[PDB]
Amino acid sequence: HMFRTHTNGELSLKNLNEEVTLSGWVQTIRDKGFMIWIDLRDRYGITQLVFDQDRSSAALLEEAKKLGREFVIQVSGKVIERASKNPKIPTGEIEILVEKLTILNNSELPPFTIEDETDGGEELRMKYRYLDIRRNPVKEKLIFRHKIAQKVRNYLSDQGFIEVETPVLIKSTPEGARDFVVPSRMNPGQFYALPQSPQTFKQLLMVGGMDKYFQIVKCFRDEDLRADRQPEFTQIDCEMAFVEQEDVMNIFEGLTQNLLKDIAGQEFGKFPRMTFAEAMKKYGNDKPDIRFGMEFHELNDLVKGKDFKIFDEAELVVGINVEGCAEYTRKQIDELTDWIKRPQIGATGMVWIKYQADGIVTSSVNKFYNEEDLKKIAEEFGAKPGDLMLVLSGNENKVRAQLSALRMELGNRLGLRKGNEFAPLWVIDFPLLEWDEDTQRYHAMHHPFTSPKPEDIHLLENEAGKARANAYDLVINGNEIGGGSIRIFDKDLQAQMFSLLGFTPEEAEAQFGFLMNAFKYGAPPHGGLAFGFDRLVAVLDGNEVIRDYIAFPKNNSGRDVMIDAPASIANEQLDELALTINI
Amino acid sequence: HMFRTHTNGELSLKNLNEEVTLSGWVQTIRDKGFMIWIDLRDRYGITQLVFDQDRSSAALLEEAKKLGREFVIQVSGKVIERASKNPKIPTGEIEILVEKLTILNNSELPPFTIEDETDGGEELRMKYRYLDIRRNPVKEKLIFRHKIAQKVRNYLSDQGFIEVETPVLIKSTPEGARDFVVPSRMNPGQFYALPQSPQTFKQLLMVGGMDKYFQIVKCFRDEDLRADRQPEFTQIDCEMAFVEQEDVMNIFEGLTQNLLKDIAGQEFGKFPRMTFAEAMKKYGNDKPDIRFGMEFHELNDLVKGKDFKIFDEAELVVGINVEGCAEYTRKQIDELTDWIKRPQIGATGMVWIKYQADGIVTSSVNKFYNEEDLKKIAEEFGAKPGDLMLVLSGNENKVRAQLSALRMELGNRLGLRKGNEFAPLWVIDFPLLEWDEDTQRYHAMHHPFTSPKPEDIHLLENEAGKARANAYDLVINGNEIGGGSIRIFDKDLQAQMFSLLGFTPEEAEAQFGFLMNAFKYGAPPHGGLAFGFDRLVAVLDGNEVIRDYIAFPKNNSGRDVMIDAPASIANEQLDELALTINI
Repeated sequence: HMFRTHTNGELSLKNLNEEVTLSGWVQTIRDKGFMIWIDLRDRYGITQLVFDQDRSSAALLEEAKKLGREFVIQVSGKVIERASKNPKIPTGEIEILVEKLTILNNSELPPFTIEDETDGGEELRMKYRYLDIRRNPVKEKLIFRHKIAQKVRNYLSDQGFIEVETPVLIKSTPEGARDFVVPSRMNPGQFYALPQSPQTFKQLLMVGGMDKYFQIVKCFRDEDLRADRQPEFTQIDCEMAFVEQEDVMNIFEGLTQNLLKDIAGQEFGKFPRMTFAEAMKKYGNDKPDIRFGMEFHELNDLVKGKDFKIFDEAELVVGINVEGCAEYTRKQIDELTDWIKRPQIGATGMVWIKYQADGIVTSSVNKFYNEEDLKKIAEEFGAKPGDLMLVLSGNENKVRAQLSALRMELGNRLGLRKGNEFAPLWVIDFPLLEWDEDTQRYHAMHHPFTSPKPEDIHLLENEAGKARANAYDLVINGNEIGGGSIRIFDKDLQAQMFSLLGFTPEEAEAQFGFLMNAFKYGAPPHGGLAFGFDRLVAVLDGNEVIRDYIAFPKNNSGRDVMIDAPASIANEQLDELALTINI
Repeated sequence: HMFRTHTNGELSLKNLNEEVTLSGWVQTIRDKGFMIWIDLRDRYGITQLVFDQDRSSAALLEEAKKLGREFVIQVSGKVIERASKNPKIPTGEIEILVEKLTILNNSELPPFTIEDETDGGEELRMKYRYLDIRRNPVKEKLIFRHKIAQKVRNYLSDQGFIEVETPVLIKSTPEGARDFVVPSRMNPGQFYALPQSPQTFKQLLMVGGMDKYFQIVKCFRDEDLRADRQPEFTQIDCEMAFVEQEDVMNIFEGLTQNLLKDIAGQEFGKFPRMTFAEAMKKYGNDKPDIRFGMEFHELNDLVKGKDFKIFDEAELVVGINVEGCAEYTRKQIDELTDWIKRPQIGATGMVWIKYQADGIVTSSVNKFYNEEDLKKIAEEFGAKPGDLMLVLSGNENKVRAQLSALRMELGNRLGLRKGNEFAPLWVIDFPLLEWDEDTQRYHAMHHPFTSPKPEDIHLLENEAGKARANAYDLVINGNEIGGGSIRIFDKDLQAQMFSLLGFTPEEAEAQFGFLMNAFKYGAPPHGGLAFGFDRLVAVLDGNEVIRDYIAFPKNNSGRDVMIDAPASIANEQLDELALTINI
């Protein structure tokens, strides 16, 4: 039994009068008098079937009246022309005059409708995730994810990259984020860990002469699952030898351009680059969405010394110009003030300045600033009549994050963040170290093997606080897509970095000795980059929730609600592993 | 700055007189005082460097004399034409007259030679696997594995298969092969399992309408690791909807034809097919190597009834004709008799029949068989003067396995098994069930959801043991490459199969209820196939050892001797997992 001659999305008027066989799911049933119409579905599309006993038989209609939603059926019949074509679907010119029907599975009704806009809540859909996947918004995301993975692997293979599978059962490390562990039966009392990333092995592959490595690979981290955080997640992990920062960025810029061009139909030019300091100062974060304005303007010199204690005592006074919103009401302003006072944000208050359409600049602090003072502030913003400036103050890092949250929240609300617009950029020149004045300590901002920029190595002897890292982050639309760094290959530079970081030679060997010992047999210069694959696909699809790009995700407690994992195992398994559960 | 303008394998006479910069590992040093020659290596090849004393500073030559094997260096110099060309390597027309030298890493000597024929033993090489990977016999296998993976994904994607990542943290089941398990911190006393295969989820993807799914995917099994048995291993896992057995076979035959043509350079025709019964009878196994002869000939009628008790009492007398070996000496025959008497094989003895060069057939049992008796046996084999027939006897299944081992061993010894020769075939028509008298139930030989061939359904009522399965195995050169089966979608047939297998309804629900219940929402017909990827790559490369196609393998006890995993974890980790080691 051939089950089908065609898919349910490929027939058209060119197939008029052909005899065909189709199989699929009953998407919709329509009854008019004695005739029955059915939308037959598979992955490829919908084909309409018509049951008309006058042109078939009374027995066929008897069986067709038994059909329900999501029945799996097979039909044979003749392609005929519809009276009026449905222009919205590829097969909309034709319909199948059914002659034969076989019910393959008399399905129960689905617990929620199999439709783009379904009546099922999220928890019910995850319980029945295998039926959720039938729906176009989920099926299409899995297909799109597949297309990106193939494009990534073909592009990087063409560049000379070799895909290398690295082990999943590796060695557990005490420090850092929690490992998932795997008890060993053959080695009782001992464990493997699941990998946080291929970091150890990808560096060993550079020592091993592989030159250009990549892997699309699952990673595992047993951390708090907050927003869009899965215990297992997918990365594009890459490592290259004999490269400068510029080489790593150009290669992966080319890949990202390749993906964007295919997805958007537009070539993208050279990606803009910002230093860490520029991004923090202008946007209040190190992964900026540069598709819209509301850039930061610091106001200290214009506002201090005028008896407004809040601005006088703050380390930084900084604001944004919200264009066209000078007519915002008191309720709207208070709503924004309440929103930034939420503990999630932590702001203490907000100052507002209206550049009215009649040209008068007024504020919530007119007792301290006259019209000319306010006008100079509007001039600092380049604001125009009709604009609304919002001003926060506080500690430098704290208030930049608060203002950044407010900027992004306003960007969403005002419709300035569009899923079809893409602004990629690199953030570079992160500080290598961060100094604490009280304790006279440096703390590492990156992995201890991260190289200082070559031109900053001379700074390490006496001015280490001014050294930049040879590191780079790729950002799209305010989402961090990936990043990495150039690594140290000079044994003396590495020891000097460990000393600056507060490690004795013996402490450094205790935590990092395996790789350092391997490097002595001929590590080359090398650097790398890893993408968040889940996030990259979501962003390329104009989305910022990664959940539905994962076929079988977990909930916030790490549980698969569809198969009920994790769960208890048998006593004989525990015994054979030499484990007792603390009770 | 820049480490290289070119790789160490791409320069040639076309680059004559260009200034170039190269980096890599010092493969070989030849120092004759007035001139030093260095073979510089990277993944792409070797380029010869010349340090010419009379044309160089004294400092450059002094630095060249500091170089040792596997130093990482960078040089700049001029492409010049070799006086004595090396036709065997791509850069063999040229050499670099070095102007500048930088030691990037003054590597320690490797613990074994970085050469095709190395002086390192296997355990030392695995301890330093990252240095073993530098050698061409290992590097080339990893590159080859990457090439096969790419071809597989491109071929199946073009056929319409969608790659879907399935979870690694899944639910452990008490039955089946032993799971590796993962304790959950967030859900104390509960565990995940690592997947033996994507079995459950690939069926759910058919219920979910994905139609054609595949994955090159890691699998995990905590069973005895004998020879070439890794605790984690890679599969090509595939599943399709609305297919017949023939559909699944044609798709993956096409994939295999594509791979064979690309690697071996010859187009292959339709693959031969044997039933399980035919393979067992002709070759003594269900994964036969058909590239050479020595096919089995059963001899019961020709040997019984001549008062030779051993053959009289034997269930099966069967032999092979070893062409051209009639001059084997008594020591050689005794060696073969001893070899099959080893515990691995378990044979009790061996009879030989020589078709001598003078035309007389003689044997080791002339007391019972005359010249006419021996001649009838030679005719059954189609043996000719110069041939040696070897005959075993015993229980049907045990002696076929013994004779198959002898056949394969002789095939290797005689040079009949060539790595460059490929004979793929399918083995089909396996028995669906096997009867167990001890438990008074049938045993499934494949997945319990495997469907009987349609034409065998009538046998289930009374002769269930004669039913053939809708199942198929792909074999190449005596290696099982993969297999699968068509699944049941009729729940009443499924319930009948559970009864034959000895399950009460309540027991079948306890063990298979999750998929049974999911199928009620519209499982379609579906079938699948999984290949052993490690084995497929090895076989395509003419090898039968899979170890060196795995970048970082484990030893026979499941431990990675390079990083020394598994190992004990911290008491703080055990405590937060509520686990105690049984002392």
